[PDB]
Amino acid sequence: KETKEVYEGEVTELTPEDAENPLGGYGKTISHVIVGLKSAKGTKTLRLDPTIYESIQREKVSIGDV
Amino acid sequence: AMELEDRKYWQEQLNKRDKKKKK
Repeated sequence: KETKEVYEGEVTELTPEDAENPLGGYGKTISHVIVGLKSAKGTKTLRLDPTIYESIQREKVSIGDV
Repeated sequence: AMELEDRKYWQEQLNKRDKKKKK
């Protein structure tokens, strides 16, 4: 027996939140990725570690559908 | 050393309002 914690819903917009690079650099350095949430009987909005950039590399569903 | 925590929390708090689909 075990338990897992999962966040799920519908994403209004899938776009990482850019921020200044802590090291002397250029371009865009993501500090957080805002993920929209939408579910029946409960709906919020949250942000995540920009490491999911590789996770969002291949989903092939829609623009934040489920 | 501690001010960045408050800065991040408050900026996330203020960005959570307009991003919320309330209208």
